[PDB]
Amino acid sequence: RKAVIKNADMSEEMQQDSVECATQALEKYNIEKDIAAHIKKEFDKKYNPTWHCIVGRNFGSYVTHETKHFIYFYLGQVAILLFKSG
Amino acid sequence: IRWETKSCQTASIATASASAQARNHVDAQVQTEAPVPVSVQPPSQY
Repeated sequence: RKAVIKNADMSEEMQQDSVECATQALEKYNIEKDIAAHIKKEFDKKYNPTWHCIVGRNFGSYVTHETKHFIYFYLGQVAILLFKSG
Repeated sequence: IRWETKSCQTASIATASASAQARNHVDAQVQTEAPVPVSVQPPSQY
């Protein structure tokens, strides 16, 4: 679950929360949808809604985010896309 | 019996244009990589 951030439009403190939240989610949950849900909910609480989270090993995306609210990173071999829109 | 004529004037004012805008969005794109740095069978001697 080593974290490597590939791209971000996010403050350093929010980047840390992204990794820490995903790290806990991956420790606690085995199922991809449940990992994603954990991460999303933690951001809605602290940074207000509406956040969206994608967690997986094989996907591409094209999305729109609110400025300064985007991060894309890996934990090991699993990619996490976390952003606000709406 | 003395009627004096006088003229009065008020000061003018100045306005300025301005605008407001809510927060802005921007696109993004990501492609997940599928690296497989895995050999077939390394003969370990652990």
